[PDB]
Amino acid sequence: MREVISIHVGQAGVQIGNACWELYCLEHGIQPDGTMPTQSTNEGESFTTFFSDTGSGRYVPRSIFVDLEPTVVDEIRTGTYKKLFHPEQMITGKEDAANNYARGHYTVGKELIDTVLDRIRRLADNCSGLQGFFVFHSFGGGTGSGFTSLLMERLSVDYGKKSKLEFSIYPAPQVSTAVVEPYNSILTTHTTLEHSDCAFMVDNEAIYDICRRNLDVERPSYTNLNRIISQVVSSITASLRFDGALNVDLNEFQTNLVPYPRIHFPLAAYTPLISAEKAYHEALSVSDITNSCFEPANQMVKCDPRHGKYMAVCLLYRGDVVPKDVNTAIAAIKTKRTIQFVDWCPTGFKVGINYQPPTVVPGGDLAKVPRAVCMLSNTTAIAEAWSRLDYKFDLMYAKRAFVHWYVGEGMEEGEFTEAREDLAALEKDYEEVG
Amino acid sequence: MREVISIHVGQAGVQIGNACWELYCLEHGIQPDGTMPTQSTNEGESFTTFFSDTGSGRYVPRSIFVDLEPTVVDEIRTGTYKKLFHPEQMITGKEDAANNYARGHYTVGKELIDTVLDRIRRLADNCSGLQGFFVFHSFGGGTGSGFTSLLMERLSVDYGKKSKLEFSIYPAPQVSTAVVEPYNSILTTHTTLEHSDCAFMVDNEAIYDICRRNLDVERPSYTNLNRIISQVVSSITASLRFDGALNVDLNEFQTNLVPYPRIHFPLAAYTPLISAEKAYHEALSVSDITNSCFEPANQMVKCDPRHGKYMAVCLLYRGDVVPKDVNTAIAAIKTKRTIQFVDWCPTGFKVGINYQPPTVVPGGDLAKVPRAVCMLSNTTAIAEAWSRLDYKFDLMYAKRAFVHWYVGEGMEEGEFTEAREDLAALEKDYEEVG
Amino acid sequence: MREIVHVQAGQCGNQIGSKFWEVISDEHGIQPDGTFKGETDLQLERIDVYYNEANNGKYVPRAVLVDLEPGTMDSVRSGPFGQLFRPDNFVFGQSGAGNNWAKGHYTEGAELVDNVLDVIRKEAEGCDCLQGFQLTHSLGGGTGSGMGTLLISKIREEYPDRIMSSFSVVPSPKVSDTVVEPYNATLSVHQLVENTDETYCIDNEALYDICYRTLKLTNPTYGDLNHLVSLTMSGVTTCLRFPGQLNADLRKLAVNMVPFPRLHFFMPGFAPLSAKGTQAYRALTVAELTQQMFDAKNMMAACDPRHGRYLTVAAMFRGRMSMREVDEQMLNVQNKNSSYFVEWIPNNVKTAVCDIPPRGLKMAATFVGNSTAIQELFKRISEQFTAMFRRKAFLHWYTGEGMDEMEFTEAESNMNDLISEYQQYQ
Ligand SMILES: Nc1nc2c(ncn2[C@@H]2O[C@H](COP(=O)(O)OP(=O)(O)OP(=O)(O)O)[C@@H](O)[C@H]2O)c(=O)[nH]1
Ligand SMILES: Nc1nc2c(ncn2[C@@H]2O[C@H](COP(=O)(O)OP(=O)(O)OP(=O)(O)O)[C@@H](O)[C@H]2O)c(=O)[nH]1
Ligand SMILES: Nc1nc2c(ncn2[C@@H]2O[C@H](COP(=O)(O)OP(=O)(O)O)[C@@H](O)[C@H]2O)c(=O)[nH]1
Repeated sequence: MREVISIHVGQAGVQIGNACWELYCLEHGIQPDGTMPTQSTNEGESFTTFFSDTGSGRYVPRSIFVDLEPTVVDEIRTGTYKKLFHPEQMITGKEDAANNYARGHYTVGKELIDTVLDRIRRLADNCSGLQGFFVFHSFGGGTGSGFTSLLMERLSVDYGKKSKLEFSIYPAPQVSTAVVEPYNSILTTHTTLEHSDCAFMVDNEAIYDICRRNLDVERPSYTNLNRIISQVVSSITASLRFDGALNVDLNEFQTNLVPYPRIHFPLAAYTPLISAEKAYHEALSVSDITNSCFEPANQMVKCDPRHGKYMAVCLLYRGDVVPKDVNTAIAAIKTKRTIQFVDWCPTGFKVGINYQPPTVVPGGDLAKVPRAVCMLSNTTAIAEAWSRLDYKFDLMYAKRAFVHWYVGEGMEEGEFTEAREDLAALEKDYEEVG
Repeated sequence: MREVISIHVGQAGVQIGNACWELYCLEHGIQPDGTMPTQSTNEGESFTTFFSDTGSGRYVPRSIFVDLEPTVVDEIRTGTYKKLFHPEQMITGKEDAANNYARGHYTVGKELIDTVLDRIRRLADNCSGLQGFFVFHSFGGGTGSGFTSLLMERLSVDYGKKSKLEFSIYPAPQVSTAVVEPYNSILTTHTTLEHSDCAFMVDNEAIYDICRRNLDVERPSYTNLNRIISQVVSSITASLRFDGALNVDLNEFQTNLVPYPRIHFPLAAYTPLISAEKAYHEALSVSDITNSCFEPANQMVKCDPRHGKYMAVCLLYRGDVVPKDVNTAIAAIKTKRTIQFVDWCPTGFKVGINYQPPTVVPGGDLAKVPRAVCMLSNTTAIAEAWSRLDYKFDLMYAKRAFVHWYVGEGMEEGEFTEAREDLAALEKDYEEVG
Repeated sequence: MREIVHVQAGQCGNQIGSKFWEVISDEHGIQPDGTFKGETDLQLERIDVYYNEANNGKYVPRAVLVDLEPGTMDSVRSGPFGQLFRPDNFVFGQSGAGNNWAKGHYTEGAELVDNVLDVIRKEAEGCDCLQGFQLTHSLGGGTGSGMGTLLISKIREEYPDRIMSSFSVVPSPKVSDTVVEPYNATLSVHQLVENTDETYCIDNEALYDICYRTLKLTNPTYGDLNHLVSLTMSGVTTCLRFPGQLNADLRKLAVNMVPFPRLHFFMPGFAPLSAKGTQAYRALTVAELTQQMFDAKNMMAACDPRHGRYLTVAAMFRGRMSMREVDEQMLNVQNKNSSYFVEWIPNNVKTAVCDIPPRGLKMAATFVGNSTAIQELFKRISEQFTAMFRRKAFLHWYTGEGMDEMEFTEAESNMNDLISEYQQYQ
């Protein structure tokens, strides 16, 4: 049937995948050792998109772990989730690229790219309904940028027509770690425009704002930030892993949300995202959280949504939701005038309601709420998020700082110049279409 | 249906609200933890004006607690009534204004006014029958005067036509605490004439006179004074919370009792207000307590009602009262001639009789009496209560004492002069209409 | 056939009918389910006039229930005979008039008038030929005196032909009930003298004086005061619902009485009226029931009958009676009380006798009179109306709604011409 493959490249690929595949074992009733208990067969209704069958219910994830460094991969090969994954699906590196492009685009990647594309083809030949790709990466990583652009340069030659999905983290304009992240974000945007269907972005700080105010988590780290992103990942798959009245597959997401083949970069949002106590004193209706979707304390990228112009807003609901107030509240959004559209698209809405409510992680900070919304809103606030990063790249480039690492690794300096004219017209097209 | 929101600003807003919402849990049968017992559903007949429903009978009060100081708010967050209220409805301050206008009108208020007006709008959008506002404040408070005038300056922009009600304490001409209370009472009268439908006043001493003589409470404090005021609050709501033969809503109160849009300041009275023993040796009829309404030992503001001229006297009865002797006793009041009217208003009477008698507080000092009257009497004795306070304000202003706190906090001294000409013609209009 | 709807608006008229439909239910032998349990078909052969039978005999009353709030809806709905009314008619708003005429007329009543206008249309489309409307509301309050005022101004656009019964309570000279009570009177009667055919000025004050002396009841329940309003209205329409030796419809009650197109302001009367223990000690003769009808005690309004003149005497007698003793004594009152009549109108007595008494008696009398002492009802209110206009009080509750000052004075001139017309023939 339909079967979807996931690829995890970089350390952000490692631990986000350590949460998403951890979460899916809860939502299908699969024990982490590798087999299933017999009670979760009725829950296991069309789980075939990720898990091959082996011998007696033993379910390997159709997932590939790619890293140039063996350290964080051994965390998978130490914990409980060691026996779940397949060993020859784990392909490790030895020498690190250290957030450098040609160290991750030519040096260690080209010794390992031929090993992993076989493991792509070894697994994908079982498919008769191969839909899409979950590729997880960063923007400033050596293998996060240098290998990811090269990997998407090769799978479009192989499979082409079949879809792709990229999840990543938007680098914050104020608080971020690596100094080469303004460099590599221009590099990972250069040749991945042509080789990616859609790519999503989240902020470190925009997670933190709801963590401190609504979750009331005043000591967050990369443990709980992986759980919050994984709920957004799981809510997309709920249209596919279960039987809904009006649901949507991966080819349909890009068909609605891509108005032009270059501007295809929306973001995410999730609500209700609060702690376990505040849901007790409040009855969260449909009109409650849907109006909570379109306020700037709910976006997952810290920018100005009111200074952006909405073009195609996508909505996926979960839980037992009636469509009457849905057909009212989205109309009640249209009664408000602050939600600005473009003049040519009034019909940029998507309706999706699944029967299954989201189930929370065990021992987590969330609360069991029936209603939830995964808001996807492509807008022109991405252009205002382009200018904050195009300011960082050029001024460090003008003094030619940190160029002496990019030179000797098999890389040219004129490629920095061509990406400048490439990204200049990109943020222009938000204002040209808008 | 109809739904009324309460706002509590200042420390007088805190503990009076700690009595009124405490009393309403008794009169509807709601346990203070947040849920209801199933026995009190038949008693719970049209209780929807204050209590949203949540999950399973869990009833949050449509109430907002506003304070610049976190101390007395923590008393709510320590006692039994912590789990009843909603946490994001509690918005606290940190730095105190200390009975100063521009410290409560500009300094700490303008950092918190944008947080609370959202919580107004978050709750009021559930309403289809939004009637009025219970705003509780003082006259000499920093947030009692400076924030209250600013708050009513903004809700009339938002909602306008919908009604409002203010409860407050008249500052006594002899016994009062803060020296700036002659200053701030002129300030809270300045711009709240335009932005308030009606505002009520009570005296500290006029409570004490019935407490010592009739209640025989020779150690009263702010515990039992909150219970006596709350019975006057509850008797107005008995026209709305229950089903009466001839009852009255909040739009109708201002329609009867406001003859001119500036003179709209009546006061209250309650009878029978005695201890638990003296009701045993006495059969309190209708003609007993109605004649007790119009004697100067029963008014809730210590002034001269015989030197005032009654203009519109409002009467709300509670308990099983027949209308025959009602139509006799008010006529029997008219047989007496000491009750003076104005020449143009003989028809300034209001008739209201509810079936439910007032129920007394548990462990309190009152007695279960079927008959009770909440007398409202707008009169020209308010003008004699203006001259006792206009004498205090001007003479301390002439020496310019205590001006050196008002200067540097973002405030002008000519605003003191404009309020003098504003309050001079106000007390003139009692004699002009009269 | 001859079909009449009954419409209630305002808190007064909503609870008057709530006891009044019960007697109409009980005089014809039906149930809160509408199940006919009358033993004789005399209670069925004119059941159609106030009912529309549908789907196995659950008779629904031809009634419209309008309020500006859902407060009075559930009390009638959960109260007695709540299952009998059709839930299609439960049309209401969410405002409440707050005792304001221009809210009930211009601001809030203008919204809800469109919904029940089709409901007035709907039950009138399913009949062959309508007969007239009966309306219960208030003149003191704000809802019925503001919204039911405007309703008569749109019935004449639909039906400029039939009659309009506008039953409403009126202010009393002793104790006013509301503060804007002279404002709710002059502005209402301004529209009542334009397009109405009868009003029954019932004082709230004198109804206690009926109960205090005849009934001797120490505890007047509001179910019991409207119960005396209930038996008054059922005796008026006894001809259309019951046979007899002389039948007289509402138009015959109209055409016999009103002499000029303004003077149709009538007070009702009812006999016998007494307490429990005085049953056997008095006489149930024509002579004893006669002189009760012409006492100041039986004056349901608080106006003095020997301070006016009876123009048209309507005697709606109920029960098996001797016609000649009715013919005897109606002569004998004019041989006694010739000063108490208008002089130039001969034979002031109109007699209609149905041979069926109401339930609870053996012989009853339903009186409606036209005293010219009802001129003093509009004398006392025209001073109280002009008591507060001279100081321009409460103008910000009307002009703030958008009321004209000339709207007062145009009504004020037509109020004072009204008492000149009683003065014309007195
Ligand atoms: N929040 C979060 N961000 C991560 C995590 N792992 C990597 N990142 C992001 O990845 C960005 C840089 O990429 P890296 O993961 O450090 O390097 P890489 O992708 O493994 O590529 P190499 O340099 O070849 O090792 C940083 O800016 C981080 O924000 C993670 O576990 N949590
Ligand atoms: N009876 C009674 N009066 C109170 C109570 N709390 C405050 N007041 C009155 O409030 C008046 C002054 O206002 P405060 O409450 O002291 O100050 P505030 O309203 O909190 O405003 P800030 O100065 O900004 O703190 C005093 O004159 C008191 O009479 C109370 O609990 N009981
Ligand atoms: N007998 C009786 N009269 C009533 C009752 N309720 C109201 N009234 C009369 O109705 C008049 C008030 O009009 P009302 O409809 O209540 O005011 P509105 O709602 O603003 O129109 C008063 O004169 C009352 O005497 C009742 O239950 N019984």
